[PDB]
Amino acid sequence: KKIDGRRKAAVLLVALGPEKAAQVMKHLDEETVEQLVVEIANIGRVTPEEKKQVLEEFLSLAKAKEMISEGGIEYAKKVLEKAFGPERARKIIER
Amino acid sequence: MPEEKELLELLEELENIFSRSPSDIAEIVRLWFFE
Repeated sequence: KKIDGRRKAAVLLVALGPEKAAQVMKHLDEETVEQLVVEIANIGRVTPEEKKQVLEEFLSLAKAKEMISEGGIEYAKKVLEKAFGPERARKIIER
Repeated sequence: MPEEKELLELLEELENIFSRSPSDIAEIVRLWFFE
């Protein structure tokens, strides 16, 4: 459930697949790349929950720099249905 | 497979980010790996 930051980076690059991971790694220096390939090489099995957790945190971080302009309704819809399911969500916001 | 459906959704967003800027992904890789 609590994932070390080195494993998070390895899970993300495995999830990208080799052609896209290699392109990402060209933005990193030689010594960083060598440590990352060692973490990737010993990553073992990735659980579905690890993968989903890493991807969720990654997306939040990547959008941090982005200016937001509305879109709040779709955002609230996803929050409500993940938190409570759509049938309960309908009643929370009041029939 | 509902759980699989939301995984493909997350992967699609990841793909979209990649096609816009691989360097934004590298930045988060850096952040994570060094603590």
